[PDB]
Amino acid sequence: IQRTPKIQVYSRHPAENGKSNFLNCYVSGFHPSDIEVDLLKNGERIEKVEHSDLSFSKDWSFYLLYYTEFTPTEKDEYACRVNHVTLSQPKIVKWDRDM
Amino acid sequence: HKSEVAHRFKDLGEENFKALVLIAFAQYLQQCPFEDHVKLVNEVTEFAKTCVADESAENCDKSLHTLFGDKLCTVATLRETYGEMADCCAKQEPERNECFLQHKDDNPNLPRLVRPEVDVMCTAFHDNEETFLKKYLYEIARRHPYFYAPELLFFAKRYKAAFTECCQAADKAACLLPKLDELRDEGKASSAKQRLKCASLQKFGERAFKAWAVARLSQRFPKAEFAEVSKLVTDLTKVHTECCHGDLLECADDRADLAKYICENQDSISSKLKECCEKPLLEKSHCIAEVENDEMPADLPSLAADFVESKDVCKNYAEAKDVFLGMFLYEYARRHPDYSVVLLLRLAKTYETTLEKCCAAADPHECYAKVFDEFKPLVEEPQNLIKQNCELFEQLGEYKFQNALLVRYTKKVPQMSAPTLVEVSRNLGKVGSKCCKHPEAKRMPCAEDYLSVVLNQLCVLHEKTPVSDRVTKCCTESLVNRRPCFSALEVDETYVPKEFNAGTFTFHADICTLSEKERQIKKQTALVELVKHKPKATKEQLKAAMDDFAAFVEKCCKADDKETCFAEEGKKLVAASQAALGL
Amino acid sequence: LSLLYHLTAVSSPAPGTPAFWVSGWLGPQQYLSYNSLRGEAEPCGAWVWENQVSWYWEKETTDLRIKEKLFLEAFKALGGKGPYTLQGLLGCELGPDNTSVPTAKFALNGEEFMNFDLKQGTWGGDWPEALAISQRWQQQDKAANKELTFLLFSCPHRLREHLERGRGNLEWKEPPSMRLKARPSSPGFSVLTCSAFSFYPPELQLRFLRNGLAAGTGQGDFGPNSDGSFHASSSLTVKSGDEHHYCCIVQHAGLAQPLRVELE
Repeated sequence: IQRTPKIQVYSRHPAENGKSNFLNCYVSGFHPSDIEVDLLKNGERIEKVEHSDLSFSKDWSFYLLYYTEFTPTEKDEYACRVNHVTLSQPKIVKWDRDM
Repeated sequence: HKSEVAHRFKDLGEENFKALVLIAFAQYLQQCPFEDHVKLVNEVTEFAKTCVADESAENCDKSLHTLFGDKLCTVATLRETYGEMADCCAKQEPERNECFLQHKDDNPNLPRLVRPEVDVMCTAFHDNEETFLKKYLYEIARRHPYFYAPELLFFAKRYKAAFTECCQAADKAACLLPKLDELRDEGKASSAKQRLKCASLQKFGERAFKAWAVARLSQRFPKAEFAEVSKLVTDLTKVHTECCHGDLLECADDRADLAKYICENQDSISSKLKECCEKPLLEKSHCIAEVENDEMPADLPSLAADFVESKDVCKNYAEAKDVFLGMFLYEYARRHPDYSVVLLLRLAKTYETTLEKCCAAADPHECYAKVFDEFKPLVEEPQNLIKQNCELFEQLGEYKFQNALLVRYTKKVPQMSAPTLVEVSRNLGKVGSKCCKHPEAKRMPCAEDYLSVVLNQLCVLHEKTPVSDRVTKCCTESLVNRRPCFSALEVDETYVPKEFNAGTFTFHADICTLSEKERQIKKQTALVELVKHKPKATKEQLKAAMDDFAAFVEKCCKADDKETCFAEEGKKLVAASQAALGL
Repeated sequence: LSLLYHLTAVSSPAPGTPAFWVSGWLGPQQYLSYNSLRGEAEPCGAWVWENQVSWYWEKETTDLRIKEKLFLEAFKALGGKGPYTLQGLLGCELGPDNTSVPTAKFALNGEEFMNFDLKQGTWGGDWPEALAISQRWQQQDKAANKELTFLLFSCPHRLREHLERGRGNLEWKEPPSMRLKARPSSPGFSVLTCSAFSFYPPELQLRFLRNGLAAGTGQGDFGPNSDGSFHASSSLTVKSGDEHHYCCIVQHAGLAQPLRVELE
C-alpha cells in the first residue's frame, strides 16, 4: 500500500512583521517513510532546516515536522516543497499567514 | 554430607543460620517484601530443625540451591514485580541458581533509606527487637547484593549495640545518630570492597584474588613464613569464592573455621591477635580481619638477592610463575605496609612482564638487572596525581571539584547519560573528602584503593548496559591498571555531538521550587549537556555558557510571571550558549 | 495515560539515514528518541532535565539495541528484495490499582499483521509473513522472554517513574494565542480562518458564531510545533462583505474561560 502526504505550513507563534518566530512544515499521513522536504525562502532552498523524528500515527501512516527559525516581513515569501513516490511532481505549499 | 541443611545449621547455630538465609533471600530477590522473605526463612529453618532431629527425614539430602530456589519461586514467578527473575523460575537446577546469580542488580531502583525520628526507632526497637533487626539485614542485603555476608552479621550486631546503648541516653539523638551514620559509611565501604573482590574472582580469575590476598596479608602478617601466608590465602580464597557465588552458609562456616585456625596458630602468624582471639565469633572474625599490622622483622635482606641477583630466577619462575610472583609479592608487600595493594599488584605485574621478556633473552640476568628502577616512577605518578587533585579539591571546594570531574568524564564518555555522569563524578569526587585530609603518606594509598573501588562499580554496571567501547576496554584489559587507563582517556572524537536546537529546547519553572542541592544537580545536567554539544569545549567557554544558564534561572525565578520568562528567554540562552562554545 | 514506543525498521534506507529508529511517547509528548546510526537512547525536550536515576537511559539504550537486531532479522525471514517497512507499537497503560494493560502490535508495509500474545508469550498472526517473522523471533534464545519483561515489567515501572519524577511536564498547560483572519476565497466568498498557536495539551475546540448564534464548526486541521506544543485552525466560507458579523470561540484547558476572537 501507498499513502499521499498531507502538508500544512504554519508558524509557531502568530506572525508579526519584525518579530522572531519559527516556520513549520508538517507532513503527515504518508507511506512509505522515505520523503524529501525543503523549506523555501523567495523560491530558494533554505540551507540548515531542522526536523523532528519521523514518527507515525495510530493508523501506521508516517508524519514529520520540518522547521526553521524566521522573522516574517511584508516582502518575504515562504513555502514548503515535498517529494514522495506517490507524487507525480513535487508539491509546493505556500505559507499563508494565519490561514 | 548426607544433609547439607543439617550440617550448616549445626555448625552455624540457629541465630546465624537464620540471619544468613535472610541475607541470601534478600540478595537473590531484591524487590521482594520484607514479610515474604521472613516467612520463607522461617520455613527453611523449620526444615533445617527437622533434618537436625532426623537426618534421614524426607528431602533432607536436597542441595541448599534446590531448597532456596524452591522457596524463591513461590513468589518470583510474578514477572510484573520480579522481571527477568521469572525466567530463572522457568528453569530447573542447577541452571536456575545460575540464572539468579546473573540477575543480582548492582543498581537497584530502590527508595533512599530515610530514618524515622529517633523516638520512633527506639520505640520500634523495644516493641519488637527481633523484627527490627531483621529489617536492617533485609534493607542492607537487598541494596547490596554482594555485601560480604559474615561481615553483615557483624554490622547487625553493631546496629543492635547502638540501640541498646542509646535508647535510654539523656540525649538519644546525639548518642544514636552519629553511631548510625558511621555504620552507614562503613557498610558502603565494606560492600564496595567486597564487590571488587567478587569481580576480581569472577572476571579476572582466581589468581587475581590470590595476588590481592597475598599482598594484604603479607603487610598484616609480615613475620609469617610464605608457606603460612599461602595456606591462609588458599582458605581465604575458598571462602570468598563461596560468598561471591551466593553460597553464604558454606562461606560463613569456612570463615569461622579460618578464624579458629588463625587463633590456634598465632605464634606462626602475628603478635597482634591475642585480644582478637578472646572475643565471640563475629567480633573475633571482624577483629582478625582489621587487626593492625604486626611489626616488621628487623634488618631484612634485600629483594635484589632472590629476585634479581640469583642464577635460579628464570628457572624458578618458569616452573611456577604464579607461585614465584607470589613470593615476590610477599617479600615486597611485607616490607611496604604503607602501599596500596593496587600499587603493589602493579609492581608485581611490572616484574612479571620483565621476566617474561628477559628469561627468553640470551642473557636474562643483564636484561632484568635494573628491574627495580622501573618501580620508583610507578610509585610517583599516582602520588603526584593525587597531590594535584587534592590541591585542586582544596582550592575549589566539593561542588566545583565535582564539576571539574564531571566535565572530565563527560569528555571521556559522552555516550553516558547525564544522571550516570553526575553519579560517577559525585563518587569520584568523594576521593577528595575521604583522603585529602589524611597525612601525605596515607593520602595516596587511600586515594588509589578508593578509586579502584569506584571504578569497579562503574565497570560492573557498564558491562550490563554498555555505551562506550573505550570504557569496556578500560574495564576489561587490566584490573590493576584501571585507574591509569581511565586517566589516560582524552576527549572521545568518535562521538558525534548533539546539535543546538532552539525549537526543541524546553525548560519549565519547576526548578524555582527546588532546594539549593537539587538546583545544583540541574546546573550539573546543564554542564553535561553543554559538553555533549561540544566535547572539545574549553573551561572558559563552559564558564561563559554556565554563566548564561545561572543568569537565566536567576532571572525567571524572580520574575512575576515565572513560566512566561523561561518560555521567552529560552531561545536567547540557546543562541548565547552556542556563541559561548564557538558554535 | 500510557507509555508507547513507536518502532520502525526499513530494509533499504536512503544513504546516511537509520535502518531502525524509535520514538518513545508519554501520552502525547515525546520523551525518547533512538536510531541505529547514533545508537543512543536520549531524552527529548523537557525530559532532558528530569530528576532521573543513573543507568536509566543506558537501560533504554540496551533494550532498544536488542529490538534493533530483532527488527532487522524479520526481513531475513521474509527474504528477497521488498523493499520492506516493519513497524511496531509496544507499550503500556496504567490500570485500576498497581496494574498495567499492554499493547504489542506490528505492521508490515503499512498493514497491521502481527501481535504479541502475552498469555502464550508468542508472536502470532494470520498471514504467512506473520508466521515467518513470529517463528524466526520465537527461535531466538530469550527473545520472547525479553519481550514479556519489556511489556509487563519495564514498561509500567518506566511509566510510573516518569509520572512520579516528571509530573510537572505532563501537567503542563499553555493556552493558545488566537487569531481570526479573513481572506478572499472565490468570487463572492471569503474564507475565515480561526487559528490557535502554541498550546498544550492537544485537546482544543474551535467554534464560529454569526452575531452570537452558532455558525458551525468549520473544516479544521491540526499539527505539532517543534517543542511538542500544538497548532490548530479551522475555516468557514462566508459571503463577501459579511465577515465582521462572525467571531470564533475557543475552549482549552489553559484558559480560565472560553475566549472570544474577533477579526484582526
